[PDB]
Amino acid sequence: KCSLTGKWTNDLGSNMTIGAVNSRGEFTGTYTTAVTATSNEIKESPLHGTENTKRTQPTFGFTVNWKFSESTTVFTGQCFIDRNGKEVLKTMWLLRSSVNDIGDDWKATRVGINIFTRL
Amino acid sequence: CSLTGKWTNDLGSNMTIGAVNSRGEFTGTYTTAVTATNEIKESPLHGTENTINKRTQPTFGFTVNWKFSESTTVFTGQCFIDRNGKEVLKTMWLLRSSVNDIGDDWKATRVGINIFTRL
Amino acid sequence: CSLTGKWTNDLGSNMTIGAVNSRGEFTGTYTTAVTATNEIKESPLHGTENTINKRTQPTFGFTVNWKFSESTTVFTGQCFIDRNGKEVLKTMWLLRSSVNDIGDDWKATRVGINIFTRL
Amino acid sequence: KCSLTGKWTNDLGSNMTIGAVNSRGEFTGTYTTAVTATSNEIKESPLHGTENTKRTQPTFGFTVNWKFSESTTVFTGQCFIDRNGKEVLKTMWLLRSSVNDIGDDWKATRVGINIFTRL
Repeated sequence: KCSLTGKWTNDLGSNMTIGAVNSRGEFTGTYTTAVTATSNEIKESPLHGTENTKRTQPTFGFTVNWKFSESTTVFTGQCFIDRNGKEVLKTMWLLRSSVNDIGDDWKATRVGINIFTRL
Repeated sequence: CSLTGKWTNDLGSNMTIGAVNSRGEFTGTYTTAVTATNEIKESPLHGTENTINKRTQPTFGFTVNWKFSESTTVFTGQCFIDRNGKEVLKTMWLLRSSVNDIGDDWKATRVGINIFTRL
Repeated sequence: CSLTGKWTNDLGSNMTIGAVNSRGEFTGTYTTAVTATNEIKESPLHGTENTINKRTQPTFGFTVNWKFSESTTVFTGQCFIDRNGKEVLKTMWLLRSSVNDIGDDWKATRVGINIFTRL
Repeated sequence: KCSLTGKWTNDLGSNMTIGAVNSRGEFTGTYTTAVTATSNEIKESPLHGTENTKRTQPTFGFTVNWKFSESTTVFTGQCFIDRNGKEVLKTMWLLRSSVNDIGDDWKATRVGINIFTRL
């Protein structure tokens, strides 16, 4: 029992809202980040993702298409039943900044973790 | 530069992305040539291209849901136009493996790079 | 804040760094509590703290050479001073596995996070 | 036969010079980067690392303590005999930028690849 639908808050402070997961595992939702590496308005954004499909703790993966910037973030993790019986999503992401030349690409990728809980 | 078409990366793996809808969203299929070794196979991958500020070289992020075995991959990158007037997808990914328990999570994620071109 | 002392991270693993020489360099031992599963064990790790601009919270980078099995790890992070006036090592790492051939390289690196404190 | 000593050039354009590797696998050298994510003088710097120790293609790991900035980079990879009989070092690195608060840590880590050859 680890539905992906719902509202979740992360260690960095953000909030993530996911909808009803279908049969092929997909889903959609909004993701208000609580942190920014830019100078723009922290404006909400939609995230698209899929979750494997029969174990209780399935690994998923989604893309959050930010609205206030030319960037994308990709999280990938697994739904765990944190010992007592509370769900906990541990994930990792790659923050893709945008450049102008096919040269300054390396300085474009950032990596970090993120633990989500049911806010 | 658009993620519509048949793409092959540097590992020998192909991938086709059908039409990138109004909003951003897009679908396709992925045929890898490697693995952590069951059988190779296609799987469905869905993504999203970042429109905002109507570029020609935007960042994108798609999730490949490996059917065989409980994996996922996520690719994050930018649609380029390398100086040969051709196209080039420069991206890094994260391969999440399904792990037995919450406390064996530290070892589930793998990081690497891939570069898709056209065929 | 200095990398001198006995440190334990969030995985149950300890680590001790002897004296950080004039230049930067420093040595120590690492005792993990996990693995990709031979036996657990200590191994020697050497690092380097970045002096330039004489800070108190500088970045560092040390390489743990896993003797048992042909691995490596590398940790990159910053010596912090979290608001409890205590210390905190916030770092991410890369675990490289020895692979049979050049063309099976894409799957050798793993990415994750660790946070060492004091004892 | 894959000695680590010597001068190597990387895909990004940089040059790396490594010295004599000892018995415990360690080594030292300079590393002139050919790219910078800052506004400083691209000034040379020393890198410290170790290499496992009996296979022909051993995996290593080193830290490059940059001189023109409060930062550290950590590479980790493996020495491969590129088919014909030329050595080739494939590696990955984590570029650790420095922050001021134990909060803005996530925006601090960058990841990317790097292939070295005997310039």
